[PDB]
Amino acid sequence: AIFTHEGKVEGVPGNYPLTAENLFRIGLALCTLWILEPTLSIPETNFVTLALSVGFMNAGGSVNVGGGDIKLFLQKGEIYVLEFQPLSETDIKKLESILFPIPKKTGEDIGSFKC
Amino acid sequence: PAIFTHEGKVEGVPGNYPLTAENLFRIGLALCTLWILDKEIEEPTLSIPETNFVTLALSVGFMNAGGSVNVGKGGDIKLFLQKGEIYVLEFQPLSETDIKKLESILFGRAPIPKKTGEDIGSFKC
Repeated sequence: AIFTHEGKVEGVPGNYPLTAENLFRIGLALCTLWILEPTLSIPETNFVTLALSVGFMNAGGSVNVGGGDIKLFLQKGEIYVLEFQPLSETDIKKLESILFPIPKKTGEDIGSFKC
Repeated sequence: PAIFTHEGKVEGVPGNYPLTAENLFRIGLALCTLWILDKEIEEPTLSIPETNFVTLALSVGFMNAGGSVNVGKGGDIKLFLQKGEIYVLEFQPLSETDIKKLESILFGRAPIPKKTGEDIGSFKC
């Protein structure tokens, strides 16, 4: 599954649910969930946070590292454990319904990224 | 089966093929793969000029194949980007024979191997 019962998305970077494709869609849906521009704050730049960022931007949201509408907490250990704030069990259900064709923006409608 | 213009560049509207997130991911994956296999550089590096949807989508693919990226300069391969309505991507060093090799990988039905875990590259702002 994408989200644990505790409400987190975890795994080994590169393996589902942390594939570039799925992380990209998680990001698309997160921005969409907030629109239906939004801003995501990530703690660091790595494969996982960046794949999530590209999707968030593709949907018209902007991301920064240092904090906006949604903030990502990440703990890198045996596995990666991601937590979004704020995201209730309701937000998570809304998300799950979107992920399971999420529209995308193009050209200048695409969000930005700031280191 | 090609994306490079007769001028040795890739052009398009961000979000529209060949500049979709999916395709850019694949371009990044293929570029890194080309450097590891053809140039025999085990951990190639890509330098991007700035951070936006196109350069980052490209970076994710590059890292997924085992390469590392930095914003600035110094890498084995460096990206030159012209923005605007139609983005224009140029890589250096990328010869015409390199472009053919790259496209062969991009349009090939053969899967482009992906690395995982500790083997995925890093990103430096």
